[PDB]
Amino acid sequence: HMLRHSMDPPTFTFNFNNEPWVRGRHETYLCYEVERMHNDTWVLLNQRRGFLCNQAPHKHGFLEGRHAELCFLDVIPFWKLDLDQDYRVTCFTSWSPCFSCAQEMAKFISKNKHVSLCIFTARIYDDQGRCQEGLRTLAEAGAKISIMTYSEFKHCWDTFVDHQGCPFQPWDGLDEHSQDLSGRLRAILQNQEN
Ligand SMILES: [Zn+2]
Repeated sequence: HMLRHSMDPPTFTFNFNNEPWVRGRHETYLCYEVERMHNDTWVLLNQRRGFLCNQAPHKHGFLEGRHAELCFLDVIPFWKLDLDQDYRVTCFTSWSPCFSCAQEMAKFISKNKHVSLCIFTARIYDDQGRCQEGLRTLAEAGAKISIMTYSEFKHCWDTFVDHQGCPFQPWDGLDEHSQDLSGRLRAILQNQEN
């Protein structure tokens, strides 16, 4: 006789949500929420939080490491609406996009703003810089990125978690973290000179 579906009892006991960052060393992991628009208006499917890890073989025609970004980019053509309609996508991944994955996406976007991505990410850590190309490209080209800070954090739960008032709490680190993502997102776009 199971208790509640509110994920927490097993993940809590098993370990300590040590769940490292995306693309750890076993398999991807991320949440994504999208909605389909019907004509000049919006529609909300019957789904809260959902996603899928690892991809399957398409037999003679496999795709590359599609990240959350391309993930929805791939769902929209899944419902196969019409044109007069629209798509308001929302991605939830403590991790932001990538130099390339961002491009792929940005295109689909820049090429057709008809899409609206609202990415809510927590923090990213890389040692590139010049590759940021896509980053500022899919971000400006039409993807709305947001740095999920303390407030947006407890909120991130309040978004998909079966408790608009989950018991999660902020740690005296969000500072360094936020700074990193923010200072960056800012930078990459604000092309912070030398
Ligand atoms: Zn990627």
